[PDB]
Amino acid sequence: SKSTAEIRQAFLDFFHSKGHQVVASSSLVPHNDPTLLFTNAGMNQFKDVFLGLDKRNYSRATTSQRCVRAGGKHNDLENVGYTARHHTFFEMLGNFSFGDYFKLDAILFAWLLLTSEKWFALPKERLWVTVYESDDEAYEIWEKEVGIPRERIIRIGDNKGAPYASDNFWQMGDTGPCGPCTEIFYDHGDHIWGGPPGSPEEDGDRYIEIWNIVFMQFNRQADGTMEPLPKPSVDTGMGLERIAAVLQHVNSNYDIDLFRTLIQAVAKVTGATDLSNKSLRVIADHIRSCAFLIADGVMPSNENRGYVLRRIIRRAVRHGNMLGAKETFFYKLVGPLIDVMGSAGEDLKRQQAQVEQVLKTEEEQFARTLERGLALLDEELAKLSGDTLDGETAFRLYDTYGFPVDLTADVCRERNIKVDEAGFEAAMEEQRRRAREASGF
Ligand SMILES: NCC(=O)NS(=O)(=O)OC[C@H]1O[C@@H](n2cnc3c(N)ncnc32)[C@H](O)[C@@H]1O
Repeated sequence: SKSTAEIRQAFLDFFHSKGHQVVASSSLVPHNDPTLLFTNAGMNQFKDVFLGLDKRNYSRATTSQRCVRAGGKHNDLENVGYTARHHTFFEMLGNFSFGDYFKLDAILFAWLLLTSEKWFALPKERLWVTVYESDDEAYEIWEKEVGIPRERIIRIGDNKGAPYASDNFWQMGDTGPCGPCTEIFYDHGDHIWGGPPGSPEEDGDRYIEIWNIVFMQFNRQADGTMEPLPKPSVDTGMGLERIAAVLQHVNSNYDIDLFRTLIQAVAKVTGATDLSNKSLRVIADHIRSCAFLIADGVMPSNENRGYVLRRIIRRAVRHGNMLGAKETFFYKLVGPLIDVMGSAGEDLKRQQAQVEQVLKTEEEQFARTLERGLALLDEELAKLSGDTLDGETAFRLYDTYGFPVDLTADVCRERNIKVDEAGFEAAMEEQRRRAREASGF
């Protein structure tokens, strides 16, 4: 089967052969978008093109975009290690039409790449599609132009409980380009738990969302209103890791060549032997987001972007502790990461030493309180009555030991214990009030 690197290249070669300009991945950190925490989609760097505010010399493009979904609109941090399909850091394979072609050709390009004997040659019978319930045009295209049996074409409405809140209406953020979308799913087989999209068991890892094709139609305003974009356009994204899993005949993203090698490296540096422990997968995921974020300019801090980075690093270090790592380990995974990323790791390779030192320093800093804080948490959990850690304790772990509340919640979750988030926030607010009273005007 093809390597992850070969799949990345083949995707780009396909679209290039179809006249799409190959454009380099943007950074994970925007310089000119105040609404965006980290790059969460291939379309981010083309936002102004979709808005009609910018025009490129090309009207169609293709990229393999590094994305982090660990905050803001699209945040999958709490899914990591609990599913076979979710990462913080991942590559999104995309094609884009800037007032060029539209619905039919977008769908045809995707179906051709996926199912043609000349291309990925996926078994057509294992592919399912969803359309936005009101998108009769997309439904007809799949049914009559492509020829998907009706039983595998699923209509999805506003299933997220609000207008335009839907798995089939994609939004860049609370504001920005958005529109109805159609998604392609692959059935990994009945040996995996789960049902098809729209079903009660849709959330299982059996039927995996591979490729989202967005028909960009609106610019969402903060008040929730939808202003039409000047030219209906196309924004698509396919998870490189998810399509690699399909192509490499495995079911989990973590079983692709890239992650198998990386997970072996995690075992080596932590001293773990059971290659099935979920902490190995969590750490393998986390080094990707942490290392690339630092390469793209983020420094650990207690505010904004720096704090999200700090939170992920510390959670990774905590998982290393659970695995029994005896010495500083996280920075040692940068080399191994560079080795599996191919050309997509060039920005990280360029700054290897710098990224390693930032990670080493952060882990060493956290180690000043990690074990002591875990000791306290164990003490408090041992005498805890009920299923919920009190907010005062969570806040003490935060204030004294530098445990982000989500790190505390992560440890507790592994023991089926919840954290009183409201209580934590009340304690934080009480401290804010003390700070105000003491500081004065
Ligand atoms: N602009 C259009 C769009 O963004 N669409 S989409 O939000 O759906 O993401 C595009 C795709 O990237 C993959 N993907 C998304 N999130 C993750 C994640 N946390 N981990 C791994 N793969 C993911 C997934 O295969 C998916 O269909």
